[PDB]
Parts: sequence; C-alpha cells; structure tokens
Amino acid sequence: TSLPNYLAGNGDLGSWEPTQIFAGEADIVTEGGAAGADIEIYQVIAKNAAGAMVPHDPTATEVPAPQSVAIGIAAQPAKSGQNVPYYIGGVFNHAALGWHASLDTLAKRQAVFDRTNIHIGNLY
Amino acid sequence: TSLPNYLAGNGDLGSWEPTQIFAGEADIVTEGGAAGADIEIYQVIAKNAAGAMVPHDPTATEVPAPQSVAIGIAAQPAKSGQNVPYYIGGVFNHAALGWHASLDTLAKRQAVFDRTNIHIGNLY
Amino acid sequence: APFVAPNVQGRVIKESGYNTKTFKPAYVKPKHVIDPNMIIPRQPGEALGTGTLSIAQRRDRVIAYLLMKHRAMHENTWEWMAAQAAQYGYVDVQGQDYPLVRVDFGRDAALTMTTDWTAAGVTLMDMIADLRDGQRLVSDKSMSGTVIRDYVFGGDAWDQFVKVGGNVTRLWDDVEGVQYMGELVGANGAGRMRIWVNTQKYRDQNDQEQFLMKQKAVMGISSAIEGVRCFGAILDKGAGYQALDYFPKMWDQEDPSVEYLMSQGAPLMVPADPNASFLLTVMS
Amino acid sequence: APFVAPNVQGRVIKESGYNTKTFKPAYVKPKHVIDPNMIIPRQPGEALGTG
Amino acid sequence: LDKGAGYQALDYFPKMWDQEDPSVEYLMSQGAPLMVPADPNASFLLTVMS
Amino acid sequence: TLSIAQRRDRVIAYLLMKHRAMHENTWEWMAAQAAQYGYVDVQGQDYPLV
Repeated sequence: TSLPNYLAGNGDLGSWEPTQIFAGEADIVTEGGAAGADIEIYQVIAKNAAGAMVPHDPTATEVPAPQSVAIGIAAQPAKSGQNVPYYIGGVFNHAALGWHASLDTLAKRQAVFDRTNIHIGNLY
Repeated sequence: TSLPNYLAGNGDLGSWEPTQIFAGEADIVTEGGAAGADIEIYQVIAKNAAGAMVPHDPTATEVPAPQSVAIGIAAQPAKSGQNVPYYIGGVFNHAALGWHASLDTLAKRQAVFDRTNIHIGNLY
Repeated sequence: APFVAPNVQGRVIKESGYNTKTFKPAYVKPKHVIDPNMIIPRQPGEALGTGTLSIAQRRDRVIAYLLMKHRAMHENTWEWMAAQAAQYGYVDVQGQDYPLVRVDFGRDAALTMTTDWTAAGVTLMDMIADLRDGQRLVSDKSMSGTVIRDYVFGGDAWDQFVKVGGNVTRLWDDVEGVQYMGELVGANGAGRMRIWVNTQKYRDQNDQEQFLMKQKAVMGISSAIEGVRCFGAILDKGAGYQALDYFPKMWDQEDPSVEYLMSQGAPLMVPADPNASFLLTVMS
Repeated sequence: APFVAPNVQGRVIKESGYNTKTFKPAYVKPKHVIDPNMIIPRQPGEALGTG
Repeated sequence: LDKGAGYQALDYFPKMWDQEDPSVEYLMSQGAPLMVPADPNASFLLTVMS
Repeated sequence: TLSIAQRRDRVIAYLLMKHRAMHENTWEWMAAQAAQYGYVDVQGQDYPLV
C-alpha cells in the first residue's frame, strides 16, 4: 500500500465473460418468499413443508417431499432467514442456471419444467 | 468475473501511508553490489566474508563476523545472486527502515551508524 | 511547529495517510396497476353525481394523485435511510424482493454504548456525565474532532431522563413529531447540550408502524457529519439508463386496458464522516 | 445462422468476452564526470609545439 | 412472413422491440434464402482419398 | 468514459453487424453445399430435415 513500485513488470487485470440468461419471449413473473437454506445466484428452488424456499433437490421422501417439485429460479443469493426474489415466468438458459448432480442431461432439465410458465431451452 | 452486483453494499478499497525516508539535508551516495541472501526494501545490509551483501545482524561468530558491522541501507528488493542498489549517504528516518529484534530503541540504532555518512534521525 | 536553534538545519515532519470506503446504492420500485375499477368510482374532486368531468379527466386526476404519492414514498425512504445512517452506522436494507444486506459506514464500535438509567441512585450529574463521556469518545475518534451540539432523544428516553431528574430552531415550530425542548447549560463545559425529542412513526414494510427514532436510546450528532445523498443509475428504457432522483413510468396492456404506473429510484444516504455521532442506549 | 420454421419464434445466440495485459517501463540513467584532467590534454587536430 | 416491410421479399430484415419491465430488448433478423443452380448437371464431384 | 446508453448503442451496432454477417454466412454455406453435392440438407432444432 505505502510504497509505489519503480521497477518494470507485467500483469493481467483479469478477464470478463457475458453470462446470458434469457432464451425466449415469455412473460416474466417474480415473487419474494422467505428462504430456508442458502441459495446461490440462479439456482432452482423448491418449497418445503414449512413454506420456505429450499433449493431444489429431487429424491427426497414412501411419498416424496414437496421439495421434489421445482418452482422458481433465484435471482440474488440469500442465507437462511432472508427472503429470495425468484422467477416464476420467462424462458431461461440451459447452462447459466445452477442445477446440481443427477440432473445433468438436457431431457431431465426440461422434464422438471414441462408444465409451468418457465421453459428451459438451449441457446443457439 | 461475469455477473455484476445489482445489490447494495460497501467495499473497503485500502489505506495508503507515506513512507518518508529522509531526515536531513546531507548528500546521497549509492552503489550497486551483488546480494547473497534475500533483501527486503529499505533493509540494513552488511558484507560477509565473500564480499556479498548479507542483511545486517549482530551477535555473529568469539570473533565479531563482518556481518556485525552494518554498511548501507538497501533501496530495491532482490533475491540471492541478484545485485542491490543501496544508499551509503544521507540522514535517514528512524522507523521506516528494516531493523530486526533486539535493536529496537533509538540509541542502539544510532550506535550502529555513529561514524559513517549515514545518520539516523527522528522525524517530528 | 518545532523549535530549532537558528544555527542548526531543521527538523523534518512526517505526514499521514488516507482511508477509502466505497458504497453502492439500493434500488426501489413501487407501482400501481390502474384497473377500470379505479377510474369509474367517484373521487372527492368530482361534481357529486353529475358527470361534469369526463372519466378521462378523472383518470387524469387519479394519475396526478399517484405521481404525487410516489414522490411522497421516495421522500419517506430518503428520510428512513437518513435516520438509519444517523443512528446505527449501518443500514439494514430488507424488503419483500430484496435480501438483507448491511451497508456499513465504518462507525467505531466503541461509540455505540449501552448504559442503564433504571438503577437506584442515578442522579442528574450521572446522566450528563454519560453524555459527556459519549462526547469525549466522539471528539477523539473523529477526523476533525468536532464537538457535538445536539442530543436527539426518543420518547421513553426523555421520560426516564425527566422522571429521574427534577432561526434554525425556529424552522421546526409548526412541525409534528420533532420539538426542540431547550438548551440545557449544565456542567458539561466541553459542549452545549441542545435537546430534541423525535417521535415520528413511519409505516414499516409489514405495515406494523414503528418509530423512526429508537425510543429507548439517545443519539447525539453534530452537523459536521456532512453526509452526501447518493443516487445510482435508473435501469430503464426511459431517460436512457441515467441517474436521476426518481423516475415515473407508464405503459399499458391492450386487452383489457390496464395501464401500469411505476416509479423507480436508487437512493442511498452516506455520511462522509461517520465518527461524528454516537448511539447511547439507556433502557432495556 | 440457424434455420427456423416461419411459425416459431427464433433462437438466441451467445457472445464473447475480453482479456487484458499490463506493462511497466524500465528506467535508464547513464552519466559522465568532467575534470580538469580531461579538458587540458591535447586533441589530435592541433599543430605540434604550440597547441 | 413478418409485418415489417409489409410481407415483402427481401434479403434480411432487422427488427427491434422490447418489454417494459424489466428493460430487456429483443433484436431479430429474418431471411428466406435458397441457392439454386438452374443447370444442376454443370458440376461434378470427385472423391480421391479414403 | 461511456455512458450506459452509449454502451447499449455500441452493442446494438455490433449485433446488427453480426446479424448481417450471419445471414451472409448462411448464403455462402448454402452455395457451397449446393455446388458440392447438388442437394442441401436443411436442419436445425426448429426445423425438420428436408
């Protein structure tokens, strides 16, 4: 901090990429509900038995839990106890969304959202 | 680094300090010499038996080693085998130099350099 | 400045450094949808049952009322951020669609005190000594070291204060909520102690009405805090993405004709010298 | 560019990013001293005897 | 097949619109190409390697 | 140095140039395909193979 450098060297300031999110022209619907666990940016969210916003994870039970359905897509990160403004409508990217394991291929990532306003298609 | 922060928040950017070196108006004498150990910035150097530039440290051996007599203040950092440009003239700040342990007070630091062109004085 | 003899050279003086703190504004979007169910029924600026005014002109009346109302709410949020930055040194921007982040301004933690005025034997000199100790720790930590001229009390803080004991100020005479009680001379010596009492009540984001001033505590703050109000970029097709105070906007859907009406601004209240205040809690 | 049937809406194409590089200049100080020991003695284009 | 330029045959046709909330601005071009040799038999193709 | 609106103007000019060049690339791809094989196979996710 205190001393400047007089010598000769080099460095990279860094790099920047765009992260495209939208893929179509649906209407966009948003809502903020209170979260139950930590949610990253653009992570698929479910709702647990207490009405919170647990990030989506299937194979959660001999009857599956209501976390097994997926509802929203987050927009800003929040810990437990904070509320999360998420998406309910629109058309979103295949790759920019934070999924998790065992949900990797294309067909499962649309069979999650066959029914809603949300539709997940590939960028060209 | 792809997504901007849409939220609010704070960010600490840093704290600069001036590092004044000089305390007088004497002339300045500089010389380059090859280093033997790693030398920091504004560190007190000596010369070992090989004629290299070892940083200063008393209590060295029954016989006072030539490292125990300090010579000059370094100016630019270097590794071993590189050469160091170091001040041999002028009147210097007290606490902006590289002094090691058991050489803390003002009186011992001037007792290092009572005789040379280099003088060590306080700032105000 | 240092004395030397006029024979010797002179003494060299050190300098001091900086600090930089950076901030970002928070973003605000209120809106009203305008149905047919609001342009048709009567309003007070009407001719009482005879349609001398068109329902187009009644639409114009209710639109002008809504624009004045969004101006009102943006000014209320400016006031609330101002009070948060004056008291806590941090503002807790929550919201229904906005996660809790905590814009901290770098208040020294020793300024935010916690004492007690409920125990037996507390005198008038003890409370004034507590305020004077707060003034001490403000005048130490501050950059310019400015003495505090103001002490803003809550409601119950003023009650516990008086129950134990026994022009610029003329701009606040007609105004509800904030009343200048009076400059107490006392035995401070370092500062004069003006007293304000703040009892405004703003509606919260859950519409559970709360006090703008923390009522069980004492804030004391000089005018040398010298904050600057901040306004970020308005991310919108209208005005071309620029920075303004706030920005109303209107569009509509074709079938049915439901006009929308949205204002959006990006306020932030930043003190440019945060160590010029303290928050003294006196109660539980 | 992608083929799209005239009924349906269309496809979205991604884009690319940047990269940077920084550098610093290096510093050069040669010098000369000049004495009476260097000015006084003779230069070659000078007649013999009297300089 | 688009209302801009009134359904007229063109090379490519740019087109821009948006949505009012949030400020997202779609941008689309449309074309209808086909490359036809009128005499198809005027060009052969010889594969020479494996 | 650039305003946020001027950033949008730059990226719109770039995307218009990129659309023009993509339609030109599809023209030359059809031309090359028809010159080589005498038949073009149109494909894509939004279009049946013909």
